[PDB]
Amino acid sequence: FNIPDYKPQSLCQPEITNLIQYCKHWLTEDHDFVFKEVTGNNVMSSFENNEDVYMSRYKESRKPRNFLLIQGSIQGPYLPSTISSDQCDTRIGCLEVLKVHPETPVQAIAVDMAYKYMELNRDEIINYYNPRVHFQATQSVKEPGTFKLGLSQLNPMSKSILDQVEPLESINISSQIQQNECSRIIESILSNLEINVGEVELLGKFYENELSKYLISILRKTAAWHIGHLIRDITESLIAHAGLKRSKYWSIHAYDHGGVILFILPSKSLEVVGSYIRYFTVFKDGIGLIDEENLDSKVDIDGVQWCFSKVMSIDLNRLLALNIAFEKALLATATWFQYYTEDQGHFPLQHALRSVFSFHFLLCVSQKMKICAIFDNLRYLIPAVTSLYSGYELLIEKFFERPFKSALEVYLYNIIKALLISLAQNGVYPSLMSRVVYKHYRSLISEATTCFFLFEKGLHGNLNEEAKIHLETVEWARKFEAKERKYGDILMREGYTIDAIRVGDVQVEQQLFCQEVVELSAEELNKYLQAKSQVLSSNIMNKHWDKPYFSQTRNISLKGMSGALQEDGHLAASVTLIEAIRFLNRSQTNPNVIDMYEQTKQHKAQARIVRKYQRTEADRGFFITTLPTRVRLEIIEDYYDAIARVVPEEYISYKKILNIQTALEKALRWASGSSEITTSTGNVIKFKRRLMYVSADASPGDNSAKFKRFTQALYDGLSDEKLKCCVVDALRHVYETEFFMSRKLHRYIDSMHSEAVQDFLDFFKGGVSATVKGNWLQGNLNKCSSLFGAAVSLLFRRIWAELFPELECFFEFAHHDALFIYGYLEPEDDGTDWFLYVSQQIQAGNYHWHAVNQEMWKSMFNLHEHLLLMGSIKVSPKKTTVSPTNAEFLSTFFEGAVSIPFIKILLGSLSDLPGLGFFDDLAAAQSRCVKAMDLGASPQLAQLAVVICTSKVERLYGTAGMVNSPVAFLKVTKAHVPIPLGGDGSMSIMELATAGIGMADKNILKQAFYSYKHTRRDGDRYVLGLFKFLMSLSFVGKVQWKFEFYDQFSQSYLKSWTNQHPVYDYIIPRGRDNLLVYLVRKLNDPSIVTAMTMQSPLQLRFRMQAKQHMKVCKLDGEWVTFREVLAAADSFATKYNPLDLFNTLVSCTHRSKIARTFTVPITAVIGYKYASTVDEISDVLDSSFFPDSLSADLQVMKEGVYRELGLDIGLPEVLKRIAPLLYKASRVVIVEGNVEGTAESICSYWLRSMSLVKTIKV
RNA sequence: AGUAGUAGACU
Repeated sequence: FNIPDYKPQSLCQPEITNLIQYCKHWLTEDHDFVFKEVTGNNVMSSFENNEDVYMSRYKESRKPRNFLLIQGSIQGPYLPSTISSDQCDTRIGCLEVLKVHPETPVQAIAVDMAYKYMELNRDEIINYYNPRVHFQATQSVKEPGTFKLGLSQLNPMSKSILDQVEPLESINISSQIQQNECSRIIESILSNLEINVGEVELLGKFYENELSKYLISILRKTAAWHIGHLIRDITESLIAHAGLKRSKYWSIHAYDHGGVILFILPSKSLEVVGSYIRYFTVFKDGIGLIDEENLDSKVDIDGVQWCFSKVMSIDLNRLLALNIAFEKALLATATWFQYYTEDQGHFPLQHALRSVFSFHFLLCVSQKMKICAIFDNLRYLIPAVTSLYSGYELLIEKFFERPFKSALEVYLYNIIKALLISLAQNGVYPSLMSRVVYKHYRSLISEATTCFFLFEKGLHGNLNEEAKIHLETVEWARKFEAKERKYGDILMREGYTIDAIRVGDVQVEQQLFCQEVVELSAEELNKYLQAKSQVLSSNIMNKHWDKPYFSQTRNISLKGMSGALQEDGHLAASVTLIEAIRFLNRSQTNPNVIDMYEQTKQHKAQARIVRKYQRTEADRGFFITTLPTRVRLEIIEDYYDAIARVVPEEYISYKKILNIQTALEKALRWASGSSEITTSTGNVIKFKRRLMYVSADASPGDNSAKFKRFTQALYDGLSDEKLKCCVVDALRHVYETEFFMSRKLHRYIDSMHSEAVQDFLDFFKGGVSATVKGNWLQGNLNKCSSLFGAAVSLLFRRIWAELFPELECFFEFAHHDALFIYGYLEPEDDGTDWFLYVSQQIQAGNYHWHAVNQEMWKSMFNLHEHLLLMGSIKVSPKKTTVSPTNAEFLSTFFEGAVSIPFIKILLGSLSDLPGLGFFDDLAAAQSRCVKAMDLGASPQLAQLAVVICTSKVERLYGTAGMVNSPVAFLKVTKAHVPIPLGGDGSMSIMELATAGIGMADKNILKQAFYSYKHTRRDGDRYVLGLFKFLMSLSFVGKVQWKFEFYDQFSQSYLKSWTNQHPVYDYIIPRGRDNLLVYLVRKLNDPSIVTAMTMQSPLQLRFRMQAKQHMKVCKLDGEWVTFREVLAAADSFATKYNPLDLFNTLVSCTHRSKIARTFTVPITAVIGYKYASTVDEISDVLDSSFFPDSLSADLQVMKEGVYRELGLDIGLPEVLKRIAPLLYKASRVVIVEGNVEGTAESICSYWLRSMSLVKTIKV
């Protein structure tokens, strides 16, 4: 293992005095501070000046458009729908619709569908409402739930419905008339979802009786609650109809005693990409979600009025969004509840609480892109007007770069404008959705964060957001080429000098860097690295540059990689693992990272861009690169990671909130003392110490060639420079980058060149690829960039110390985002002796004391920003704030304090589950709620989320009396059923937060076993029989539910190899051939290829419609149902009769807040036992740090197992089973200010926080 | 007609 000798980077040993002289000249100049001061008049004026020049940008519209995705009403307290009530209500409703005289085509097709339903035969009405086992296809009813109407039986208007498959219009928001109208409409809706319709572990539950009273017992009565339970029914019917074989037919369902009818039209199925399900409703006008201007019509039928809504078309995303809408609104309102009680100190009153619930529900039902964009902008507008200086001018200017199509948008504009003006005018903090003033700032921003998270990800239009991601890369590449044809290639790759600045031919733009600044920044970082030479030499060795490639985890993953160039002109799209198996089938060795770089470097760095599907209003990047690109980036990030481990001010490679708040605490500690100065004559001038947080924010405009001169000048504590020159040669190869436009866009552009399309097509010069230079490629160089930023800030600190040595200032930072702290110095007294000192310095040559007389922190920021710009870093003038109190870093609101939003974690427990069974999804959903308990959510919220997500799962599978309700079959009570047999979850939060998830199963088994060992009773034998049936087919079994190189090894070969080499169940092979076999065994695993062939995560959650009755459980080599698995379970458990196998498996036994850590190699030891032949032992030795303490530590572990359990691993059956026990042995916890990192002081905090208003001692 | 958009789409 030798590194070849690459060419080093030429250097030019700079002088700090030259750049100090430049900075002195730069400070005696005219520089205006880029952030404006925040005044109420300036904010009102910005709203006026944007509002007046507004309507000339768009065309005025005549009516506000649609925003409700479904309309409906309720006669009273809703009762959910069974199959019998569906049939009777459908007959009632189609009798009522046949009395209509049709006019508008919706009425025509509703009358036709109802007529054909009332022609249905006596024996088809049976097969309409029939389970899909006894079902049998008849004349008009081919699927259960559908019928078959035909287009020869249709009124001429109905075929018009079937066949109906420059500036934008916008409501004038500058007009008080239209603002009053849209506000009146939305207040009518929101006022209508609040009417009191009327109602239809023991410690935690007694307190939860107090939360359930003050929350659920008030919100259980409202109209919004029952309408949410109704939308759930309508969406269950739509999801049923959206399958493949069903969607090609018609349907009619009815709800609420025949008060709401749902007509579903034939449509293309939702299993395929880009399809819709069209439908409409017919309903009695009354209490509901009604928007009367987007109803199709209203008729009068024997006195009562009926609303016919429009024909809606919905995608698969918004359908699941509306299916979970009740749960989302309820979870977000309970979140609001906790924040309010924490803030004010008691429970909210029922009037504001009901209005909050209704607002959340309306947002959950709209689900439009244009409202998501509004809340996206609002979370930036809120800190920009409560800060001292900020860029609110440009933010409010971007708030107006949209049309306001519907009426909910104009209503949102009004309430947002009022909130922003009232925030700038003024602690005191007005809420947005109620009439509540807050105390702390965190409550108000948390409210807007909660409203932003109610919107699903990916609401953007596909072919219009897929073109908007290529645009940024193309236009920054145009900028770079402009600079290259103006300055020449050498100044682009090498940088300018300070003499070029002051001659005046180069200016400090953004895609250009300074030679002196880069090298002197490296020199400051070097002065921090020269100290810890030992640890720095020992980190560069522990990255292992001679461990072979492909034998790391990351190089054999599931992450997507480009492949070889096709025929159409694009790249392939394989997976990391496929290209790992593809290289090894001609490599002939398993080479290491330097020898793969030496192997694959004549190829250029291809890349491709693929949407991240975020919720923010402009969707971002994510690149997919080839293998040679991934090699070079591996080399560079490994080097820079080893170096950046020992630098405290770099926060990428580095449990972030702990270190952040240590930095804040240090900085607040500096401003306790009081600096002062003695003058020439001996005047003693006293000063104060202030702080000024600059929450910075920002990167495609950034030359990647500054890193070469930064890398070559870094001290690393090595005996030579053969690795450094290889890192430089790797960086010299990521300069240029071929960029490929995706197939979707290339097709789309050909399905139609205006003006903005034609220049974009001229960039690619009539191909699919074009070269970019000096590109960052999203996060593929993050450790580099954050170390470079921290270096430049250190350079600034020393330069400020050497311009004003008299003044004992301060400085600190944090480069994830970024948070700079400036410890400036206030003259304290009112007397002019400070101004006289500034005079006495300003005549005596020191002209640069001109920028320090007044304000002064502005000059710290100006010089810091200029040095950062000389290193190509541009601080954003739009989303930066400046205030002497609050701060925001990497999505956490700091105030000195800490506050995580955590609502993302809850709203992810309802949406998106892995789809791997009942047990698997139950565990994932409950693990989300424990994780949200970690981050701020009090025991009762995580309890409510546990209850809700568990109920969602048991209804999504049917194990509740339903299709798979196991208590119909089994002789054990629901308490005693194991989990993976659809049993009761045995669910709590105060146990899952402390123990694990699979403890309760242990309990069930344990109970029977212990009862058995004392009584030999009968149902306990049955519990053991169920557990044995689980083990035949987690610390028990689980029921199983429902690619180029995928069979180079027949399955018997993989089984025989799995027996011959059972050490590899812990350890990745280092040789080639065991690796090729170990990797095909990783393919043929069908959990893995399940995770590859079902990549869009909506499809699997939606195919939980089919996965009910369908043959979806493995049993005896047969896909069967779920009911026959329970049949087989009861059979075996009543025919079972036996202990010590069971014994070896049972014998594993209001203040402000801060952030602590809760805590209750190894795999190489557990491999050392199964080490048998010489190759396997050499693999175990490579896999281990100190490879000769190993045979000691195993013995140390051995008796340790006998220490507290009572087992021997010198029996082979024991050690295969309790390997998870010894994997399992730091979840960060946002806990109050009087908590210590020991787990027994966090567990007391959780118990003390069971009551939100009353005190608890323990 | 719905989703979407100041980039021509889909049912």
